[PDB]
Amino acid sequence: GIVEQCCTSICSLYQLENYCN
Amino acid sequence: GIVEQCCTSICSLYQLENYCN
Amino acid sequence: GIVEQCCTSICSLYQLENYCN
Amino acid sequence: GIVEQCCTSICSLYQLENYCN
Amino acid sequence: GIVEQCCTSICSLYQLENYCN
Amino acid sequence: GIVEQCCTSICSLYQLENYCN
Amino acid sequence: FVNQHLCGSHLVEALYLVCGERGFFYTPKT
Amino acid sequence: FVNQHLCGSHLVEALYLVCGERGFFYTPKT
Amino acid sequence: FVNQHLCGSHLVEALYLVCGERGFFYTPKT
Amino acid sequence: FVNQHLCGSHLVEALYLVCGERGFFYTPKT
Amino acid sequence: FVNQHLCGSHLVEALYLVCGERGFFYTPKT
Amino acid sequence: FVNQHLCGSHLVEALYLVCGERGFFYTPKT
Ligand SMILES: [Cl-]
Ligand SMILES: [Cl-]
Ligand SMILES: [Zn+2]
Ligand SMILES: [Zn+2]
Repeated sequence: GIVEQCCTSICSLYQLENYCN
Repeated sequence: GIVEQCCTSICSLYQLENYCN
Repeated sequence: GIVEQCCTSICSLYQLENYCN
Repeated sequence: GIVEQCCTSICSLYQLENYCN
Repeated sequence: GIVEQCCTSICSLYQLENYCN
Repeated sequence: GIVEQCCTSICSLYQLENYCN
Repeated sequence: FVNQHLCGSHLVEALYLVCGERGFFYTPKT
Repeated sequence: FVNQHLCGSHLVEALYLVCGERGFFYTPKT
Repeated sequence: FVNQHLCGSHLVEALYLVCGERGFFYTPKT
Repeated sequence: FVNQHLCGSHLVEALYLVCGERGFFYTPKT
Repeated sequence: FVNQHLCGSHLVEALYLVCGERGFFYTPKT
Repeated sequence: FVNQHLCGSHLVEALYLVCGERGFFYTPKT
């Protein structure tokens, strides 16, 4: 999920938008 | 400038990106 | 809502806890 | 002290109140 | 006090240093 | 540079002023 | 605990501390 | 933009930046 | 609520949240 | 992405997220 | 160093940076 | 004052504190 994608691995600002409502 | 604009009005991430090295 | 309440007035940690998953 | 309890180990919000005045 | 001064007017890092242990 | 001086190693507030404009 | 006055990102910081591993939803008005 | 490690409160600060008024969910259990 | 690791500036942000107007002390040497 | 209302240190946080390893310059008016 | 305008949690962040391992006390008025 | 490890967003928050109106540059590539 988000922790794996963005903390453990590395993510872009675009990928962060995946978790917007 | 950008510092004042973001605070007194609004600004976008795209405008912010102009200040990257 | 909670976002507006905490900013325009005040809110408690107990009210915040309602927004946990 | 607080660093051992809350950083090195893990503490609750209730335990944090131990360091309020 | 310092908390109110830094917020309603301005304060220096040197004034802040007085609150260190 | 700054990351080496202040993150990897350890720096003072005075050394941080090295990166002011 | 004390009552809170929280705007902007500070609300999100509080939710983070309150909810921990449970996570949370941030849902502002329009 | 860039790709970096974003964890904990820094991750939710980034969600707040990116999502803002849309709102977001932070669900670390997944 | 929950239990998490709180360190450095994150620890003092949490003290501020929890204590607020009461005030607090942060004394890492102990 | 959404438009931003950013004052003080919050602008610097946004620049940090936006620029990543590129770094950035913070240049307020007078 | 420059003069500071610091409210809320931002004061606590500044105290944290200024005092380091010495720690500090946060004591707002009533 | 003191000497501590300052990294990432914490480093730029410290630059903002120390430099303020002067402005600053954060150039991690060097
Ligand atoms: Cl961290
Ligand atoms: Cl603020
Ligand atoms: Zn703030
Ligand atoms: Zn951090």
